[PDB]
Amino acid sequence: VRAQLKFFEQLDQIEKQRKDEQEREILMRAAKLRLKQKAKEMQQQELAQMRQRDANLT
Amino acid sequence: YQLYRNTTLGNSLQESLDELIQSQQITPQLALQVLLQFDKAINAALAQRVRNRVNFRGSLNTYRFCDNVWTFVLNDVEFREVTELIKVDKVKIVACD
Amino acid sequence: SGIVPQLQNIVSTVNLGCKLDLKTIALRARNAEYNPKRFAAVIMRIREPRTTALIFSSGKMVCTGAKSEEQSRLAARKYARVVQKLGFPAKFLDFKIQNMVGSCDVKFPIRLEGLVLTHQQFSSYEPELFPGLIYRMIKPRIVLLIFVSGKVVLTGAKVRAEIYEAFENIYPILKGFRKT
Repeated sequence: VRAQLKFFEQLDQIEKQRKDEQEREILMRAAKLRLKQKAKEMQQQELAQMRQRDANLT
Repeated sequence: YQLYRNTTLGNSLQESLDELIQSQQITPQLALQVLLQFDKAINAALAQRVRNRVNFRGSLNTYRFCDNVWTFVLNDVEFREVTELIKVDKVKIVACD
Repeated sequence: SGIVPQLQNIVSTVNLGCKLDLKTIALRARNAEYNPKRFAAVIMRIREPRTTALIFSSGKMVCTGAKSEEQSRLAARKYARVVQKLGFPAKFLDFKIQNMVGSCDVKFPIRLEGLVLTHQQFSSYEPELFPGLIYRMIKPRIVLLIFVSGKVVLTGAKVRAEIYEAFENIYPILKGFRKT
């Protein structure tokens, strides 16, 4: 029951991973109003680079 | 930042968590959550509470800058906090942006 | 004249002959700076002779701050030894001095405006932008900074003889343009 609920949570986690992959696919199709979207993508890339530098530091 | 994990408070907390892991009373994931909450709490406490000023003077032995992190090693240093001198033979400084 | 230009800066290059991992050099060696998002090199400094090197991943290296050729070669040899001790098979190939800067004093004030008016094909002088006159000498190809106080700066040489020849060339013109 809670094992079935945990299998349901694993199915919902697969659906949430598919939803996050669909969001990333929409972001990649945006990478594939225009200036503002490009600036937001550049800011996200800079934040990812800063996170990678912090992770390499630790 | 996990930066203050290597302090007296932070390493004492890590040693207590490692003891509780060794006796199987907690999981390592739980200790990781405690370390994350400690990081948030020590960042908030250093940001809001303390408002005092220190100066220091000494001789630089070595420096390093990598992954946007400075790492210094100073010798024969005098840290000045208002009500008095603090002398130290060698000190290591780790600084994140 | 009895004025000898004293060397103040020498910039040289050398090839270590091997590809270099700059992150390993930045993490393991002392007195190093590395910020690839801003500048793609390891910036290393040593105290004897007090010099600064720029180390690239390809293996070519630039040494600055030395005041003589032997100090520059010794400094570059020491940086090559630092790179060598970290596990890399560094060599010492094609060392060459690329730039020389010296300075001296003629001990009199100089009419800079008359100098730029009479030497318009060699000089340029804009007081509001930079208070000194820039003189591009052709033989030898040396760029000089001539100031109103009398301090003279010489840059661009490949050998010491070009600095000495450039100051011996420019000294009688400066005597002809003294302030009295």
